[PDB]
Amino acid sequence: IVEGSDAEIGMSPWQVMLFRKSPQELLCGASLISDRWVLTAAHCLLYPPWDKNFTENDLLVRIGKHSRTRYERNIEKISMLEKIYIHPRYNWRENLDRDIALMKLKKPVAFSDYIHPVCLPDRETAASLLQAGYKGRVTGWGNLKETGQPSVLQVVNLPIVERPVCKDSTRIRITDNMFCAGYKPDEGKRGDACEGDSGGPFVMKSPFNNRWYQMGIVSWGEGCDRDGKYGFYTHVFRLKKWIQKVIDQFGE
Amino acid sequence: ADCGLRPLFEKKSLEDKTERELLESY
DNA sequence: GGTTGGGGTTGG
DNA sequence: GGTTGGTGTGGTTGG
Ligand SMILES: *[PH](O)(O)OCCCOc1cccc2c(OCCCOP(=O)(O)OCCCOc3cccc4c(O)cccc34)cccc12
Ligand SMILES: *[PH](O)(O)OCCCOc1cccc2c(OCCCOP(=O)(O)OCCCOc3cccc4c(O)cccc34)cccc12
Ligand SMILES: *C[C@@](*)(O)[C@H](CCCNC(N)=[NH2+])NC(=O)[C@@H]1CCCN1C(=O)[C@H](N)Cc1ccccc1
Ligand SMILES: *[C@@H]1O[C@H](CO)[C@@H](O[C@@H]2O[C@H](CO)[C@@H](O)[C@H](O)[C@H]2NC(C)=O)[C@H](O)[C@H]1NC(C)=O
Ligand SMILES: [K+]
Ligand SMILES: [K+]
Repeated sequence: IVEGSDAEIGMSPWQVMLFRKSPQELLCGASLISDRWVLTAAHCLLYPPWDKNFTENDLLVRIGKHSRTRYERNIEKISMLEKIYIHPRYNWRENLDRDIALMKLKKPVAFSDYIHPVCLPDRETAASLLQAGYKGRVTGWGNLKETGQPSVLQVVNLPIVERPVCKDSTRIRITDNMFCAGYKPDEGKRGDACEGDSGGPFVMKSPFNNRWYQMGIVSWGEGCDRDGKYGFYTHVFRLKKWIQKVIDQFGE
Repeated sequence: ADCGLRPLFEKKSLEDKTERELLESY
């Protein structure tokens, strides 16, 4: 996260670190959404152009962490993956459209002060909250500067941008399944998501019911924190019907 | 059910240092 | 067919 | 101590 700052303890209890087993390294962010379900970005698991193709067998999720490296004793929980569910319409050739995946844990994680699931939005929530200028909050252990590696979870607050501006910003083709967010070049304040931050949630707090909703997923962006450049985020609601269908079918 | 509320913030009637900034942009 | 087999965990 | 114990130099882990 560029231009961020350290998370407060328990500030982002839904944050999930996606960790490959060997060589032991951080891959991506992710978010706890139930006690058995973690939501990430697809490209974290399957990006052929980078020869990236991971199996449930290959990875761990670490839940409730604050420090990037250290093993939090009596804080962090470590889950095993039972089933990756990459989106059937996920396009990795064109423009990372539908960059989303659902992971089911072998065993439910027990919630604590540090571990807690975020909410997913509905028509009303998405409708009243996804307007341009409205700010959300991006979290991760990714790169501080474009080339990073903080030793502690990072937070930045970024405003939703309107689709016209998103378009003119990149040569890459946009779909409706994406929103861009970030500061315009005259706006004096800056910040962005970066490499290592994918899968991580874009949350907003509701003024109605006082809850945190995951509206997005760090997906992509050319560079980190360039002027006139904006980070792009998977549109969590527009895929919610799939998220629900999946969980309804392979849960209960 | 329980989702969206933090054991160390919402549930203890405390806010984080920056969440106001989010609420002010509505 | 396709970034892929015969609506769908899924657009056209 | 800490977001957490306790001979364990570390440890599944820094300072
Ligand atoms: P959007 O606006 O892009 O939607 C465009 C519609 C394109 O839809 C299809 C394109 C290709 C194939 C199919 C389809 O294939 C099913 C498997 C083939 O089995 P079949 O028995 O259906 O094949 C019959 C062959 C005869 O060809 C046609 C049949 C019907 C209609 C047309 C047509 O209008 C033009 C040319 C040929 C045929 C299933 C569903 C949709 C599409
Ligand atoms: P970064 O660069 O800050 O870390 C470099 C290494 C620092 O190492 C330690 C710092 C603080 C604590 C400990 C440690 O704590 C566990 C023991 C708690 O106390 P005790 O019962 O073991 O001993 C009583 C107090 C001893 O105090 C000191 C001992 C040695 C040196 C100094 C000193 O130079 C200044 C003040 C006090 C003491 C365990 C291991 C390492 C560190
Ligand atoms: C995988 C994630 O860690 C990472 C997040 C991007 C952060 N950028 C900003 N500014 N928010 N995503 C990527 O690196 C993805 C994965 C594949 C390529 N990619 C990119 O973002 C490219 N830089 C741009 C791109 C290339 C191909 C298709 C879509 C976008
Ligand atoms: C990514 O890897 C998986 C498994 O390693 C590939 O899955 C196919 O199905 C089984 C796994 O049950 C494998 O043993 C086969 O080698 C794969 N078969 C096919 C259809 O070739 C999957 O195809 C890989 N994805 C890529 C490279 O796109
Ligand atoms: K088809
Ligand atoms: K210690």
